[PDB]
Amino acid sequence: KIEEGKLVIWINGDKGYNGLAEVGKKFEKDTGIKVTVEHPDKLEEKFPQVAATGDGPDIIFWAHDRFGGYAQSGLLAEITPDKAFQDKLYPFTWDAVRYNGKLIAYPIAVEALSLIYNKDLLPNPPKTWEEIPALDKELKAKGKSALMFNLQEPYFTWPLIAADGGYAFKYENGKYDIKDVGVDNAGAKAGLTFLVDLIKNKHMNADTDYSIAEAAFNKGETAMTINGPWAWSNIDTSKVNYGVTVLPTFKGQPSKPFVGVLSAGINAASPNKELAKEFLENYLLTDEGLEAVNKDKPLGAVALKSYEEELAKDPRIAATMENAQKGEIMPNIPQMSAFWYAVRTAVINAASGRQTVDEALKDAQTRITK
Ligand SMILES: OC[C@H]1O[C@H](O[C@H]2[C@H](O)[C@@H](O)[C@@H](O[C@H]3[C@H](O)[C@@H](O)[C@@H](O)O[C@@H]3CO)O[C@@H]2CO)[C@H](O)[C@@H](O)[C@@H]1O
Repeated sequence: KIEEGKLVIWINGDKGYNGLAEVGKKFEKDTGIKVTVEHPDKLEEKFPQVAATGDGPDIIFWAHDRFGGYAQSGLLAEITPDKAFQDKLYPFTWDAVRYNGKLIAYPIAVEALSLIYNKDLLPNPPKTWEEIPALDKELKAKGKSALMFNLQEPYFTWPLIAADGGYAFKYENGKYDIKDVGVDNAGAKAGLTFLVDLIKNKHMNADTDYSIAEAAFNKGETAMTINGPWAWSNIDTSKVNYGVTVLPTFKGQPSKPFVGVLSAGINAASPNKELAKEFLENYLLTDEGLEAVNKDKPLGAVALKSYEEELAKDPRIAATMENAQKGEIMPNIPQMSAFWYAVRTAVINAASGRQTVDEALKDAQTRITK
């Protein structure tokens, strides 16, 4: 029971929803159908709930990791573009949105986390995680901190856990093995232990969330933060003189971020599939439609080769790609939501001291593997 003749879009509150709304605004100025863009809370958990009932949005935007679960549950329409359109996008990006060899979403942008630093407070960013505790001791003396980032969402902590060997699911033939999980190996335990230690040594606080880390850096009280492209618009308005670069190394290895592909899916239950398709392929996925969204909140490296060509010149995009290169594309299997929930509890229990690192990762491994 969705109302034909309109488009309702769901996008996360951290993305350029006002720019998206302008893209729909000239969709309608030229097609008569109104597009309404919403950013509900926890949309990613709500979608499967109402979509199930034959409700929800026409189009849902999220990183590709949640899409194999939606596809398995029968909530998404298979998209079928065409080889000329497919050719306009980087091939690895359509691979991120293939579920059982079928395409189930349009790729939009490639996101990777980077190290953001205040050049006025730290002209040369550190190359290693290991020098962060000494750096904090000097800034603290001057009333500032070396680094603050969201500790509440496992997405932010995974690059460090993965650096020395942690992994989610082993990719074995061209299949992910759901029984071979790397959350409790020596690599994962070494990274999580370094994090807990920064905490126990008062270099970071266990409660820092997205808001606190973002205000701390935007106000100049912390020299560095770890975030994605979407955060740049707020740093620009704060006028901090910042740099975006490669994440620090841990035990000599590159921090390895999970790479996300912002994707747009069509609810299986919509009577507007062709309008949806119109909208995504001919309006949004254009240099003009992507530019409009990007002005609002930067998208990262886009999937459309044409526009990415324009963006690649920006050192912030170059740093984005370099960290994506060092990282791994997330799986899109249904089990990714179980993985994230288990790791989220493990990290909060370890950081808060409610469990040791070993008991926290062992419980997570257990939980993910049944
Ligand atoms: O931790 C519980 C949380 O896990 C799952 O969320 C993950 C997202 O699915 C995954 O894409 C990633 O999300 C980041 C987005 O990709 C990024 O664009 C930006 O919005 O930040 C997000 C992190 O806040 O990582 C999270 C895990 O942290 C699951 O889908 C959620 O329902 C669940 O609440």
